[PDB]
Amino acid sequence: GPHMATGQDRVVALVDMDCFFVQVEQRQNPHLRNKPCAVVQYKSWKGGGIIAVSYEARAFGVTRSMWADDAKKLCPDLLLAQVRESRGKANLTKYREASVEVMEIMSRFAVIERASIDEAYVDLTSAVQERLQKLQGQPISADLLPSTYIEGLPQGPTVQKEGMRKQGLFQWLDSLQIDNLTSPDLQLTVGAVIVEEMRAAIERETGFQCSAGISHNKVLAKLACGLNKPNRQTLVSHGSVPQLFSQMPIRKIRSLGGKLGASVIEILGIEYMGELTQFTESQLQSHFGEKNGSWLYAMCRGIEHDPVKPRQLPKTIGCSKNFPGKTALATREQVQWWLLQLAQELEERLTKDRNDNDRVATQLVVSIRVQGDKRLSSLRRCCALTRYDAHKMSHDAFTVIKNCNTSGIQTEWSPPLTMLFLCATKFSAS
DNA sequence: ATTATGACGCT
DNA sequence: AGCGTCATA
Ligand SMILES: [Mg+2]
Ligand SMILES: [Mn+2]
Ligand SMILES: [Mn+2]
Repeated sequence: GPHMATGQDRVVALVDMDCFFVQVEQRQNPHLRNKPCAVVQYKSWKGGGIIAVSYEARAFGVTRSMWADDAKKLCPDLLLAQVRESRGKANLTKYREASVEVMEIMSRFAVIERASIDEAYVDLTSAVQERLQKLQGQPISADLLPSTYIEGLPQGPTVQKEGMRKQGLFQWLDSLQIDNLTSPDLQLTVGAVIVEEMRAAIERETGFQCSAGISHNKVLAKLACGLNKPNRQTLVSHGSVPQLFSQMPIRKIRSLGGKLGASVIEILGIEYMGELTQFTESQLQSHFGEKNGSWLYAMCRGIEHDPVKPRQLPKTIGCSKNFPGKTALATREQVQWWLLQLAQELEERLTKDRNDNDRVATQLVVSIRVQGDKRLSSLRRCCALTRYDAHKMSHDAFTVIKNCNTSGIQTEWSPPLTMLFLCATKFSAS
């Protein structure tokens, strides 16, 4: 009864930019605004590979991973922006720098966890307590929540979408008990008020729109965020979880989109997150391991304890290039030239990082893929990173991979390399 | 011939 | 350490 922990102690948000690389290009080039458009890398093979798609273009069925030539078949007027190429490779610097713009604004409200190039988690628990105490037990007006959806509402005893949003929000606000500063639903609501302010700040100061989820933990916040994209935010309350999860495919929950999620489905013969509640913690641990089992047992009840880590900066800096089909590297001079290209971009990014962030990387990881290999990486080797010098880093990388060459001849490289990867890791303050 | 990343888990 | 999983533009 009184001891049943409910995963209501925190207020957590996830803020995720809408169509992020597309918005970065639309800010730069006004001709692309409010149009079906996509961001592409490379051009020569099938028009290039799409990595971001505006919502206008999604209406035509354009998706990520699509070749631009194929996307053009669905959407003949599709506009395209190309990722920068430097030193023979795609260069994502413009988007990394746009990410920093957003992360710095978010950091003004609370400590954030950078979760990708375009999203961060926010622990709003403390901020919510402070806003609650200056609120003086005064009700929260719908006007403070102009882009907020309350998941699961309206319900019970208008055919426009905004009309439905407000009806749900009205039901929610009508039910609230603003008299209780410890009420989780109230805390989430004030959390949502703060996230409206955060999202307004991001749009004002960068031009970029975003969506957000507000709940009691990271997994629910992430799930919530996607429910009403673009340019809206969604509150998923603890009470909303049973209905939400009753028809929620297991794969939709973060970390269950791959082999583990498939195994949950196959082994237990279920489809939806809610169905997990009928297994004991020990049953789930028996199939999926101690850690996953306990996590699943709590997660299907809406409960998760993973903290929002205080980390705003990436903890690795890497450079990678595929060499597909007939472009695979088959000579020593080829392999060395591309290690140099990668190492030169890595040095540029590392030196910037050292100046900006007062740290130095101490380990260099080198990874390659060989033709025929089923996997992402065929081989990974580390060595010391002692100087921010591209020629040394590329020479060192070659030394660690030198023996992968199976050719008797040393001038040729076999089997040909289909991927090179340089990653700087193990930072120390400097 | 999706590509370029980046975090974290396992042994 | 090196490998595997899962994730996002
Ligand atoms: Mg996406
Ligand atoms: Mn996004
Ligand atoms: Mn994202």
